Parts: sequence; structure tokens; C-alpha cells
Amino acid sequence: IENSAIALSGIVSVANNADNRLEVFGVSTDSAVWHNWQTAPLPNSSWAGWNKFNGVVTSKPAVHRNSDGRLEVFVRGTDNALWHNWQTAADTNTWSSWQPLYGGITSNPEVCLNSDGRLEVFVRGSDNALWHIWQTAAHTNSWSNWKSLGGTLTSNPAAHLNADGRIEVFARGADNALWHIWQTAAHTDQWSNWQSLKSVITSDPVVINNCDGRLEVFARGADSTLRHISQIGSDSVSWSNWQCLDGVITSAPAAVKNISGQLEVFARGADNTLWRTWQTSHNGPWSNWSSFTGIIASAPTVAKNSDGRIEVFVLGLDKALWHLWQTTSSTTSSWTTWALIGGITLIDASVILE
Amino acid sequence: IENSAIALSGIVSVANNADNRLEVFGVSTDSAVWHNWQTAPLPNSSWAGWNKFNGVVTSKPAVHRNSDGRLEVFVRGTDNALWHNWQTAADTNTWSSWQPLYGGITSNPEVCLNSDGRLEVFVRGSDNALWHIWQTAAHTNSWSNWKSLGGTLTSNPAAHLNADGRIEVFARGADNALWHIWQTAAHTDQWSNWQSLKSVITSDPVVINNCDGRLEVFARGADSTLRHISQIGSDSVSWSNWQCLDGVITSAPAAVKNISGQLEVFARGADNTLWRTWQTSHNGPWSNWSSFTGIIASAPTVAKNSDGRIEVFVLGLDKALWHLWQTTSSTTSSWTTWALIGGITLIDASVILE
Amino acid sequence: IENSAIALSGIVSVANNADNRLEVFGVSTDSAVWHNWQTAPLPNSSWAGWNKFNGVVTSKPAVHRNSDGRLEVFVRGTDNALWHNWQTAADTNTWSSWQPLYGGITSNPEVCLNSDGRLEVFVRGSDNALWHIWQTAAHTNSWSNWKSLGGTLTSNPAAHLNADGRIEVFARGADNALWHIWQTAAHTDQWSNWQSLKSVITSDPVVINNCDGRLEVFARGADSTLRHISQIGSDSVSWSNWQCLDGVITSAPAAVKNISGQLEVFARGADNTLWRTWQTSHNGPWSNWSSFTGIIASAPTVAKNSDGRIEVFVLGLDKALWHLWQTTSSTTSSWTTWALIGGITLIDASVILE
Amino acid sequence: IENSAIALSGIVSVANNADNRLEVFGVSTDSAVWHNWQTAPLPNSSWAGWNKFNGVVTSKPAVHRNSDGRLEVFVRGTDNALWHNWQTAADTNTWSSWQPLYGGITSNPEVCLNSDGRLEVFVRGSDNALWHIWQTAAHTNSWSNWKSLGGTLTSNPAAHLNADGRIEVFARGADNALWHIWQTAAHTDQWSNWQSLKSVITSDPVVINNCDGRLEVFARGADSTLRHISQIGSDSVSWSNWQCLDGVITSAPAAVKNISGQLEVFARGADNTLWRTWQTSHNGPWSNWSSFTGIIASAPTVAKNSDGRIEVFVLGLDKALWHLWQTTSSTTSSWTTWALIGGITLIDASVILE
Ligand SMILES: C[C@@H]1O[C@H](O)[C@@H](O)[C@H](O)[C@@H]1O
Ligand SMILES: C[C@@H]1O[C@H](O)[C@@H](O)[C@H](O)[C@@H]1O
Ligand SMILES: C[C@@H]1O[C@H](O)[C@@H](O)[C@H](O)[C@@H]1O
Ligand SMILES: C[C@@H]1O[C@H](O)[C@@H](O)[C@H](O)[C@@H]1O
Ligand SMILES: C[C@@H]1O[C@H](O)[C@@H](O)[C@H](O)[C@@H]1O
Ligand SMILES: C[C@@H]1O[C@H](O)[C@@H](O)[C@H](O)[C@@H]1O
Ligand SMILES: C[C@@H]1O[C@H](O)[C@@H](O)[C@H](O)[C@@H]1O
Ligand SMILES: C[C@@H]1O[C@H](O)[C@@H](O)[C@H](O)[C@@H]1O
Ligand SMILES: C[C@@H]1O[C@H](O)[C@@H](O)[C@H](O)[C@@H]1O
Ligand SMILES: C[C@@H]1O[C@H](O)[C@@H](O)[C@H](O)[C@@H]1O
Ligand SMILES: C[C@@H]1O[C@H](O)[C@@H](O)[C@H](O)[C@@H]1O
Ligand SMILES: C[C@@H]1O[C@H](O)[C@@H](O)[C@H](O)[C@@H]1O
Repeated sequence: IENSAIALSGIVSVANNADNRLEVFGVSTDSAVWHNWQTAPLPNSSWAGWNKFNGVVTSKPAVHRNSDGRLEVFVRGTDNALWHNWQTAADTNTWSSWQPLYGGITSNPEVCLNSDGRLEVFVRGSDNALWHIWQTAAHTNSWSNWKSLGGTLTSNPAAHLNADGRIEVFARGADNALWHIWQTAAHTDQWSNWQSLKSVITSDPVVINNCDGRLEVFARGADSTLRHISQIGSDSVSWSNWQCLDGVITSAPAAVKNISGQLEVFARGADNTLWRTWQTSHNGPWSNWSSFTGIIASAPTVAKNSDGRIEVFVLGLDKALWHLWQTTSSTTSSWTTWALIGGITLIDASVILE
Repeated sequence: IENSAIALSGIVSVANNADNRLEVFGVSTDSAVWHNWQTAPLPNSSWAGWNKFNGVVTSKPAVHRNSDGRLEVFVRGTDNALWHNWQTAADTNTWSSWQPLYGGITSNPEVCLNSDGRLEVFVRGSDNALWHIWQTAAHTNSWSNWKSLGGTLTSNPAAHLNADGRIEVFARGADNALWHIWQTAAHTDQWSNWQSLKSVITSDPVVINNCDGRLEVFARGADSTLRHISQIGSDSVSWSNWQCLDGVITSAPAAVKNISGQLEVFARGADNTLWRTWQTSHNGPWSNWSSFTGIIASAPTVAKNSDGRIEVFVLGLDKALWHLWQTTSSTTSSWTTWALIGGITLIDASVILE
Repeated sequence: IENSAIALSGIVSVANNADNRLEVFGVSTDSAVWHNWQTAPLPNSSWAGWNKFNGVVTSKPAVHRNSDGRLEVFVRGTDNALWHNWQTAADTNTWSSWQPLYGGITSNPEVCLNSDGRLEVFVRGSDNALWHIWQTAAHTNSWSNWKSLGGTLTSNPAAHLNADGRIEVFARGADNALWHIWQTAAHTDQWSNWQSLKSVITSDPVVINNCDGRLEVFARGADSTLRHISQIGSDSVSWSNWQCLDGVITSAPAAVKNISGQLEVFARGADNTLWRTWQTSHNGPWSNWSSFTGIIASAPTVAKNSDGRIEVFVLGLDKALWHLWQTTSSTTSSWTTWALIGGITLIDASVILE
Repeated sequence: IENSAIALSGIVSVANNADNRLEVFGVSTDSAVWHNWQTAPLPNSSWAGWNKFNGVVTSKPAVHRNSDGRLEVFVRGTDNALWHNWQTAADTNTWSSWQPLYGGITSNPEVCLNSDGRLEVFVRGSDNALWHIWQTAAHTNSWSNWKSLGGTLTSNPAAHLNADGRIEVFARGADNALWHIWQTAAHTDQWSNWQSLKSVITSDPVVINNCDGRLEVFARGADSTLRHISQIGSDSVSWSNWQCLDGVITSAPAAVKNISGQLEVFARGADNTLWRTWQTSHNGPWSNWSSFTGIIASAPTVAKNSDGRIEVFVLGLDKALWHLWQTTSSTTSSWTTWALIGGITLIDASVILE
């Protein structure tokens, strides 16, 4: 592969409502965001049906739950600015409609919830730097001015909280390596300088926390295999060496922590089916990749239900949304086969970065 | 000690608001519930001042955050029934005032949030059985009728979610041993039979989840030392043997999981000071107890701030509330000395069980 | 129990030959040491038959393999001095007969192999202090003079190597607590002062190393339950708190590390049957005790065969030696039932310490 | 690199004597084996001086300690047959001189000690299959006839015991992948079929056991980085996926388990200096490679001293043997700088496999 490739992304963004019902957000052929939700917080639930938000959008939507349980969606508009819309009350299907946050956006938006309850949004700006904007009070439609964190980005940003409440942001840099920058005090506008984690990545970075607190980062490497790196101390400075796992993947990875505390990674494999690998013991070795039947046309998007069961969403060859899930709350559970969440077809609205 | 002793309890109940500010609830000499909160979600924050809820109460208050971020407090009233009051909006100091849930209550109330967003309350009833009542919709003032789970209780109940979303309830039985009962499917009114975990306990049980998912239970034993037992499988049936730790304790324990994923336990020690022990490695051996300066007159109540720092509340010999906290987000952090949260004096309103 | 009780000991000492065949040493009704060995290094092997060493002895024999593979046995003689005899070549049943090491001995002897290949023997002397004597060259019948390490002993000593090659010795002191003393440099006559590990023990201490390097010590406590303590650092100074396991035991424990690296403990239980407990995960919680059919009249002595399978020796009610073993090299293996190693009856020749 | 490359090997074979003194074996410019030993079992000991064994050899020597403590060396002779010579007594510098074992050898010999005390030798034969021969009684100069295990080898074989006593042998196959074959019962001539572990390796395999029992295998991969794979069950069939570590290495790796039970790997790095990586926690992530000053001309050979301290041997640019070691028995110890073990120069006598 080209060292500047960005692997295929997931086709929807997912969130858990305040009652843990899953709700998915995607872009249809009308260039509008449509959403659909479980009617009860279990993977075998029926889904409500696809519902449209009026308005044309020009990026993949990002969704996050506010600290008062209301979902809020962020998306680039036809004016290349940032727009958002929110549930007006937790677990209710009444939304505010799109409202402006301005700026000039050249990536998909990324959203993170600070540990003091304030949402914060990260984007690549018109100068290819990292910019951000935040709620000035928890779960309130009152936002800061736009501010730059500098750098040069060549991927979408990925943000995650450290165990001590400090946001850390990861992104590919101008040298195609993974860089990162972090708050030096929790939920405060005081940030480090940019630092390189060195390698070469060919996907957006994917970040998860392990049970020990520590962040782990997953990405596709230059040889098209999964690689990963982890924090080895109590700060954002001390990291392991990179490790790669054998097996060519053809999409971004998606990572999840199962209810036994072990990590699992899902990715589209070299044969265009869904592949899965899991840690066999704590911090442990990784299993050989296992394959699920069925050709898929996007990266997976992963979520967990109220009972811990993992559920995976993909685009099918018919350009509709399919999903499968674990049959039991159990690391060795069998899985269902792909089922259709029918009613619309989806397009990949991800911002083209070059 | 007597095998039917119940060790001294904590003097306040604490919760984190939606923005993670700590808020404490206690009973003053007027037999009313008073509360106080941090003005910002950090341990060195100033506190707002003690504010009264009108109404006379006859138990320790229990508090839990709803899935929409609103705090809700439960307490026994002068009529021996259950009463509750709630924040009318997340992170706001406007409350509903006490509203009735009826029933007949002979213990302190215990509250648990189901993984489908519904609060559920557990109490000992007038027949000494375990009774419960629940929200019929997530974060809504719409409640079920009272229902019995049977048994015979001689302690307050303690409830916790398993990793798969099933509530499990622990309580001392008529033989002074620890018993438990559990949902057999997550957030459903389908329950097991009562089963004994065998020993003899002389405090209320204290339950926490470890990073591996598994529940761990802590209690004082018949020889006045801390003992503990843990789940060793993926279900509620398979448990370890009990282990005891040397050192006489003179209150209920309080347990917390620090931001490195290790467990710590706090208790009033044999010299009436606060003692602390921590796991030195994963699942590991426990440290010798360490002592903090200062005589204390209750069990500790423990909480974590937005930046991970642990904070401990106790009754002082002056009958006021004192607290101390970690200076840094770090397992080996030093601690502050006791500081006063002045303005009222507190009484122990715990229901007397015999 | 009395705080100065010493629990019942094992009836034989066992060693692995250079080819890993098990060989057992015990004292018969003629007050002579007799031995018997496997004919091949597997638990289902036939045994050779009981063979006598000429000479009357007055303690339990201790056996250790030299660094050149020759077994060597140590025992107190009718003159209260230390005697030894050795295989004249590895894996051969030709022995030297008893030869004198003099001194005055008031405990059973304890033997440890230094990491420079020299045997070293620890005993309580006529002044109740700890004394020792060592080979001055590896696997050579050339010994030092007797030297005192001081202290006051009220149990037999137990010695074990730390991971860095320093011998550490454990023994009950005059206050019935567990004390210890250690080499400050590996395989050198340079020793620490005595230090207390505090509790009260009612058996000889039993010491094993875990996979992490660290020593763990097991003993019966004042309430007749198993207790244990472990090193938590890289030196001999830093230890955990003591923990107890529920369940009354009526003999010394015996500990072994199974081939998955987890610890298992065997002891005679409160019903006079053999009980077993194992660590369920690394450093983990301990299982409930499991019982084997059959009344036993000594503590267990445990060993491992060439294929990893655990084998347990006990005195039966007929005063003969019985054993059972794992059917497969596997932590969850089933076990055989007791089988007789017939031909002599055994007596407990342990030195009476008070 | 070429997929059929075999990376540069270590220049000496090392063993611990019965008293744990290190002794090294290498080939000098006269094509004879010379050896040198520590005079005391500590890394700062003086060495005795280089001593010659008479006889011309045509492979790297392999050395193993017998179960009676006597070292024994194996080497290919001028007739392409296998020869051996042994210490006539443990810890003594009197040797038997070279004695014939016949056969026809096309690799370096590899030696393994069965858990019943019998040495067993593995070689590639004249038909490129794996052949072996064994002692028919423990630590005795009585050997079996040569027997074939089949296969097709394109590297030297590497043998290691599983925790249950079964020998397992690893070697590169005709497809440049790593293959293996194993005893199906401990120390018995009953073997599995050959099975592939799949990848492509460009060094001999290096095998070590972890504390959990399980084997781990390290090799250089097709992209010249270190890769590794581990057993994930209790048998020889169940393995993890392969993982690679970033960093180009230019020699075979050498692995050792330090006294805290963690693995460390040493290799010549891309800048021709010695590099080291270690596991930061159990099973854990690996550290970034650290470099030692000094250009080296072979792979490292690693050993541990009687006090646990790691010591590393390499060929220097002057064609002599150099070594360095840890200053303390401690995972975070500093290291010495290279010191010369002077008196002869060494050649790489490894059999050229293509
Ligand atoms: C998402 C928003 O939808 C509106 O209808 C458009 O007019 C805005 O430019 C923006 O794209
Ligand atoms: C997000 C920011 O919006 C502003 O309007 C621009 O001037 C910046 O370059 C950046 O794109
Ligand atoms: C993953 C899905 O598998 C199914 O069999 C197909 O019918 C869909 O188009 C989709 O590709
Ligand atoms: C908490 C409630 O306060 C009210 O004022 C009382 O009248 C009720 O009985 C109840 O105790
Ligand atoms: C909580 C329950 O309230 C009801 O009114 C009573 O009849 C029950 O015994 C129980 O006390
Ligand atoms: C824990 C507290 O320590 C302080 O020194 C005392 O003044 C208080 O009364 C309280 O007992
Ligand atoms: C073990 C030794 O056996 C000999 O026969 C005795 O004469 C010695 O005193 C000693 O007891
Ligand atoms: C083992 C030692 O033997 C010597 O002969 C005695 O004088 C000492 O007290 C001690 O008993
Ligand atoms: C442990 C053994 O169990 C057997 O059944 C008995 O016959 C023996 O006497 C011995 O007590
Ligand atoms: C190692 C042996 O040395 C002897 O001197 C030679 O004659 C043999 O062929 C063999 O090489
Ligand atoms: C080691 C074996 O030696 C024998 O003499 C040969 O016939 C075989 O091919 C093999 O090389
Ligand atoms: C590793 C060694 O480092 C030293 O500085 C050099 O003098 C030697 O030749 C050798 O290369």
C-alpha cells in the first residue's frame, strides 16, 4: 500500500442512549443523516425504522452522549462549517435540528466527553492544524470560541480520556507517523506539545483504555497489518514498542473491551470478510484471526448492549446496513449471522483528506 | 464480638453529580437531611455550604444518580414508609421535595441502577424479608408496586450489578451468614433462589467489581478482621473461599477501585484511626494496613473525583464532617490531613436492626 | 488450640533422584531409616521395596539431592549429634552408611542447596539458637565447622533460596511468632539480623517460590486455619499482610507449584481427610477446600513426577505409607484413590521441641 | 532480505557447571574447540584461561549438562559424523576426549535433557530430515541407534521441554516456514506428525518457557524484525497468532527469563550494536529496544550467573570474545561495558546449510 493511504472507515456512528439502547447514524443517498434505534436495549430487539434529519451534510456524523444522557450529533455542513443537533430530552426522539458552530472543517469531527461533563470537539482545520471547541458548562448549549492546537494532520483525529481525566488526541502527521498531544491537567485548556510515536500508519488511529487504566492504540501499518502500542506508565510520555499482528486487513480496525476485561479487535480481512481477534489472557497474546461468513463493504463499527453482548455493524454489498451479535454474554459465545436493518441505503460521506 | 453485631456505618452517603462534583447527604440534630456539594469537581474545591431538605427522617439516606444525571435520594419517613426526592435537572440545586413510595421499611434503603437505566430500591420489610420496587421507565417518576423476594435479613442489603447487567443482592441472614440472590437475566424481574455464602459476618456487606468483571465482597468477620470473597467464574454461583486479613477493624469497610485498576479498602482500625490497605498487584496480596492521624467516629465513606483522586469522609469527635484526599492522581500519592466541612453536626440515623 | 502447639508433620521425606525417580525416607518401629523408590519416574511405576539403613536414629530424616545428582540424608543420632549418608553415585542404590557431623541437635535437620552447589544444614542447637554447617566445596564430603546464627527457636527451621540465590530461613520464635533471617549476599556467610513477621503460628513454616521469584510462606495460625504471607518486593524486607483461608486444618500444610505455575496447598482437614486448595488464577483467590476419601494419620508430603504429575504421601490408619496421584499432567486432572506402599510400618520420629 | 537467509549465530555455546560456574565453548583458527570457565560463579570472577581440546571440528559445538552435573559437548567431525566428549566428574577440568557417535550430520547439533535424565541429540541428516539419538540410561555413555523423524529442514533444529516433560522440536522447513514436532508422551520415543506454524523465518528458532509453563518461540522474520508466537493452552497444538516487534535486527535473537519471571530478548541491531528488549509486565508489552555501546560481530549468547545476574557474550571486531553483565540482581540494574576474555581468536564454524 501507499504510506499515505487511509483505510476504509465505518459506515455509521453508534451511541448508547441513556437507557443503553443502541442508536446508529449514517448518511443516505440524499446526503442527509438518517438514524435508527433499538426499541429495547437488547441485540435481538426490533428497530424503530429509519428516520431523517433534514439538511445536507458533507462528512461522516459523530455522536456522543452528553452527561445528562442526551445524544448529540456533529457533522460538517454544505458551508464546510460544523453543525450539531441534539435530543431535547434523554431517551426521546425529539431533536433540536441542526444548529451552527461555524469554523472551517477539513476532516470528520471527533467528539470526547471531559470528566467534568463538558463535550469537546476536535477537527482538522483549514490550515490542516488541529482545532477544538468545547461546551463551557456541562451538557449546555453554550460553547467556547474556536482554538488551535497546531500541528499538521493527515488523518482524522481520535480522542480519548486517560484514567486521570486528561484528554489525549492522536492523529497521523505530515510524515505519516502517529503523533499525539494531551491535556496536562484534567479538563483544562492546558496542553502539551505534539510528540511523535514514530511508526507509519495507513488508517485513522483507534484508541481504547484497558482495565489497568492505560491507553492502547491500534492502527493499520505500512504493510497492511494491524499494529498496536500501549502506555506503560502513569503518564502520556511512556509507551511500549510497536507490535504488529500477522494478517492483512483492508479496513480500519475497531476495538472493544469485553465484559471479562479483555480486548477484542474487528477488521475487514484480506478476503473482504469480517475478522476478529481477541486477547487470550490479560495483556496477553492475541488469537489467530477468525472470519465470519459474508463479504462486507466497510470497516466494522462495534458496540455493546445493556447485557454486555457485542454487536457489529457493517455495510453490505447491497449498500444497506447489516449487523450480527453474540448469542450470550460470554467471551466464547457463538455469534448470529448477518441480519439486515433495512429501509435506506448508505453512502460513505467521510471527508476526503488529500 | 457478638456474631449478630453490625459494625458502625458511614455517616454520609455520597454521589457524583452529572459533572462529577461530589455531593454528600447526612442527617443533622433536627432529624432532617442536609446536603453539601463541591463547587467544582476537584478535591481542593470549596464547598457550597450545608442546605436543608424540609422533613423529618428515620433512616440513613441513600442517593443514586439517575441515567439522565439527576440525583435522587431515598429515606425512611416518620411513618416508616419510603420517601424520595430528586434534582429537577442535572447539576442544579432545585429539588422536588419528599414524595411518597409507601411500603413498610425496617432497614436503610439500598439503591441500584439497572443497565437499562431504571433505578431499583431494596429494603428489609416489616416481615424481615427483602422487598423491592423499581422505576418502570428509565429516569422517570413512575414506579412499580412493591414486591417480595423473600428471605430473612439481619443486615442492610447491598446491591451491585454483575458485568452482564444482572443485579445481585447481598445480605446477612438469620444464621448470621452472608446470603445472596440475583437476577437470572439482566434488568428483568426474574430472580434466583437465596443461597448461602456460609461464613459469619458482623458488618453490612460491601460489594465492588474488579477489572476482570467479577464481584468481590468485603465484610467484617466474627473475629473483627476484614474478610473477603470473590466470584471466580462468569456466573453468580462460583465463588472462592473466604480469606481474612490480619488487623482488627472497628467499623464497616469501604472499598474503591483506584485508577490503576487495583482495589483499596478503608476502615476504622483498632486504635480508632482510619486505616487503609491496597492490593499490591493484580488480584494480588494485600499491603499491611497503614494508619492516618486522627481519631474518627464513623466508618469511612469513599469517593473518587473527576481526576481520579480518592477522597474520604468521616465523622469527627466534634460530630462534624471531615475529609481528606490524595494530593495527586497516583497510587503512591501522599494524602492531605483531615479538613473540616463545617456548618452542622451529624447524627447516625441508621435503622437499628434488632 | 494452644499458641505453642506444633501441628502434626509429614511421615516421610521425599526427593527426586537425578533421573527424577521419587525416593522416600521414613523411620520404622526399629528406629532405623528405611527407604523405597520408584523403579521408573512415573506415578504408576512399581516401587522397589523397603530397604534399611543400619543405625538407630532420633529425628525425622531430611534428604536433599547434591548438585552432582547424589541424594544425601541427614538425621539426628542416638548421641544427639548430626549424622549423614549419601549415594556413592547418582541413581544408584549404593550408600556410604552413616558418618558423623557432630554438634548437638534439638530439632529435625533442614537442608538447603546453595546456588553455588554447596549443601547447607540448619538445626536448632542445644542453646535453642539456630546453627548451621555447610559443604566447603560443591557436592564434596568436606564440611565447615559449626556456626551459630543466634535467635531462639520454638519450631523446626525451614530454609529456601530467594531468586537471587540468597538463603532465607524461617522459624517460630520465643513469642510464637514467625521470624526470619537471610544471607545478604548469595551463598556467602554474611547474614542479616533476625526480624519478626509478627503473627502467631502453630505449625512449622512452609516456604515456596512463586513464578514472579517471590517467596510465599504458609503456616497454621492460632485459630487452626491456614495462613500465608508473601514477599512483595525484590528483597527480604518487604512483605504483604498475612491472610487466612477459612477451614480448620489439623496438620502442617504442604505446598507445591503445579506445572501451570499456580500454587496448591494440601493439609489434613478438620475431618481428618486430605484437603486441597489451589489458586484459581495468578496470585489469585484460593478455591474452596476439596476433600479426598480416606482418614489419614499424618500431614501430607507432596512431590512432582518427571511428567509434572503431583503425588501425595501420607500415613494411613494401619501405620503404613499410602499415596495417590494425578491421572494426567493437568491442573483439572482427576486423582487416583489411596494405594499402599507396603512392607513396613512407620513411626513419627520428629524431635519433640518442648 | 532473502526469505531463505539464516541470520548470524552466536559465536560460543555456554553452560552452567554443577556449581553454576559459566563455561564457554568456541572454535579457534586451528579449527579446534577451546573452552574457558569462571573460577567462581559470579560475573566479576576471573576466568581460568583458554584450554584446547585436541581434534579438528566442522560445526559449532553444542554443550549440555548431564543430570549428574557433568558437561558434555557435541560437535561434527572431519568425517561429518557426530562426536562427543565429557567431563569425567562434575566441576572438574578432566575430559574424556572426543568419542564417536557416527551418523551423517548436515547441521549443527542440538542437545536436550529429557526429564528422566537422558540426553537426546537432534540434527539434520544427510537426507535433510530430522534425526536423533539418545542416552539409553540417564547420564551414561550408552546410546541408542540413530532414528529418523522425517521432515525437511532448512535451519538448525531447536529443542525444548514442555512443562509436562515432552520434548518439542522446532525447525525451518522447505517452504521457509516454522515447523514443529513433539513427543506425545514425556521422555518416550512416540512422536507427533510435523505441523506448520506458518510464517516465514530468517533465523534459527529460539525457544524459551515462560512461568505459566507455556513455550514461546522467537525468530527473525522476512522483514528482518523480531517476531514471536506462544502456546496458549496446555498442549502443543494451540498457539497464538504471530506478533512482530518494530526494529530491524541483524542476528539471531537470544532470549532469557530474568529472576522476576519476565522475558528479555537480546539481538544485534540494525546499527550492529547489541540491542535489548524486555517485557514490562507479565505477558506484557515489550519495551523499546535499548542499545549498548560497541560494534559486535556475532549474535549474543546469554547466560545467568548463580546470583541471577545476566551475562552476555559476543564476538568483537578484533575476533575475540567479549562480555558484559548486570551490576546487580535486579531487573533495572545498570550494566558493565564490554570486557575482553582474551587469549584466542574465534571463528564461526556453523554448518553452512545451503
Ligand atoms: C447541516 C446543515 O444543513 C442545512 O440545511 C444547510 O443549509 C447547512 O449549510 C448545513 O449543511
Ligand atoms: C476550525 C477553524 O475555523 C476558523 O474559522 C478558521 O480560521 C481556522 O483555520 C480553522 O479552520
Ligand atoms: C454482509 C452481508 O452478507 C449477506 O449475505 C449479503 O446478502 C449482504 O449483501 C451483505 O454483503
Ligand atoms: C420524609 C417525610 O417528611 C415529611 O415531612 C413527613 O411528614 C413524612 O412522614 C416523611 O417523614
Ligand atoms: C415494603 C413492604 O411494604 C408493604 O406495605 C408491607 O405489607 C410489606 O410487609 C413490606 O414491608
Ligand atoms: C478526624 C478529625 O481529626 C481532628 O484532628 C479532630 O479535631 C476532629 O475532631 C476529628 O476527630
Ligand atoms: C545414626 C547413627 O547410627 C549409629 O549406628 C549409632 O551408633 C550412632 O550413634 C548414630 O545414631
Ligand atoms: C550445633 C551446635 O553443636 C555444638 O557442639 C554446641 O556447643 C552448640 O550449642 C550447638 O548445639
Ligand atoms: C488413607 C488410607 O485409606 C484406606 O482406605 C485405609 O485402609 C488406610 O488405613 C488409610 O487410612
Ligand atoms: C572431532 C574429531 O577429532 C578427531 O581428531 C578427528 O580425527 C575426527 O575425525 C573428528 O573430527
Ligand atoms: C544421522 C543419520 O546418519 C546415518 O548414517 C544416515 O544414513 C542418515 O541419512 C542420517 O544422516
Ligand atoms: C564489543 C567490543 O567493543 C570494544 O570497544 C571493541 O574494542 C571490540 O573490538 C569489540 O568490537
